[PDB]
Amino acid sequence: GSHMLPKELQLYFDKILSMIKSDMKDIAIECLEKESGLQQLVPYFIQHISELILKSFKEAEVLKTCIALYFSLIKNKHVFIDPYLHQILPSLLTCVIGKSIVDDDVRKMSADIVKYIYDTYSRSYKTLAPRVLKTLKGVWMDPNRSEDSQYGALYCLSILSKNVVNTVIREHAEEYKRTIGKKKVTNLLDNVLNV
Repeated sequence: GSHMLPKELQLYFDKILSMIKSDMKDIAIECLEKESGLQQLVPYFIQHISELILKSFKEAEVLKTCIALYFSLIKNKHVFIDPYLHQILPSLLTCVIGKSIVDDDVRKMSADIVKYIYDTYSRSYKTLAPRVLKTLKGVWMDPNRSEDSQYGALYCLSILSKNVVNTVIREHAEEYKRTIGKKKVTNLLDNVLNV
């Protein structure tokens, strides 16, 4: 727990978190991409940020800051992110598919980070791509899921690769249209399949 960190590291950790909901959010995003010596804080930042996303479904600007903080830690040349991708990915996927999110820009922004992880790490870590594809195809094809959830799931699938569009999307398009057919989803589907 963060209460067990050396004093100076807990104070820095608390300072960054306090900047998320403030006019200094952009400085916090820069700090997490550029600062050295943050490795010990990494699991705690991910744990707090994941918890904050669950509490912030109706705060689009807070969700965007959370997604940007994850990307900063992923890009930080002074951090080793690989052991934490298993915790970041489901939190980003909650922003893509979450039922309580009202902003499409949040879903797309998070989907862009999922794509970066997919492109960067799927060939290194075998379980990564199957887990991501299973979650997304599951949400898109679920008749109980909302229009916005299915849209986020399809948008994310659509940007991963041409092979995902051709395997996953092309294979299930007719079943989606026949059995669910939510207009916002079918509109996206028609645009994806024309390319």
